[PDB]
Amino acid sequence: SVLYNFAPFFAFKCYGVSPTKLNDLCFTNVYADSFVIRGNEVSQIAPGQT
Amino acid sequence: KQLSSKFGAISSVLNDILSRLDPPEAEVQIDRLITGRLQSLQTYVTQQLI
Repeated sequence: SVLYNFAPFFAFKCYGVSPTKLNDLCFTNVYADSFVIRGNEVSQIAPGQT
Repeated sequence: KQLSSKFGAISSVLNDILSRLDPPEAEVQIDRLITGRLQSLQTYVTQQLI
């Protein structure tokens, strides 16, 4: 809930696990990266794309 | 004869159908073909059993 302070999310589409329910989920050792999308390849960040 | 059936897929071949299609749809097409051939094998072994 603290992640909404900087900017509202634009894409928000998530594959696989549901982003709506995350407080009841348990997991470990997550990876975090950071890069840029110039604007017309937002849908290109998906499996099977070229 | 049922090996050469299309089973609702684009082609009945295996090696050629991998190159022409991307994996996100090739996996679904292969899964459909495998389920159809397994159903045909189930019909064959039921006939053989009776």
